[PDB]
Amino acid sequence: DRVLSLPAVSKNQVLENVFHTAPKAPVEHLEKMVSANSKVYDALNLQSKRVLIWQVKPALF
Amino acid sequence: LTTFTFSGLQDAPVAALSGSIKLNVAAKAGKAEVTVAAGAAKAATQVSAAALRKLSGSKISLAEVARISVLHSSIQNYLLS
Repeated sequence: DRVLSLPAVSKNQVLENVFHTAPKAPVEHLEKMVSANSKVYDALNLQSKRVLIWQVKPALF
Repeated sequence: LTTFTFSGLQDAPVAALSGSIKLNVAAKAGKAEVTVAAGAAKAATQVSAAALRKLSGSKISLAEVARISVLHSSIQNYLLS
């Protein structure tokens, strides 16, 4: 019964109770907010190719 | 607008109200000495009292150039706001 003096918590259980969640990378915030502020740039700049300012306040020719 | 307008060089603006563009006129007995400047440019032309009455002869008649409609752009503008 040598096995009953070893720690009963396996190395698997340590590795799954210590690294429980896959941690958030810091570049995920950058790439997500950049891919959404590209849409903020596209709609709302006055130099984008697809501005909303002519679909919203049309013109007066 | 109507086909006949009765405005011009009688109780006209004799001065500008901003700081961005300078207007001064000399309303004489017949004509006006209008000289204007807006930043880097100068403009000094001569208008008569009957020169502004000819101005409303053909109307400008502005109109919205919309992507779909003026109605649709107003609803889209409210959705954007």
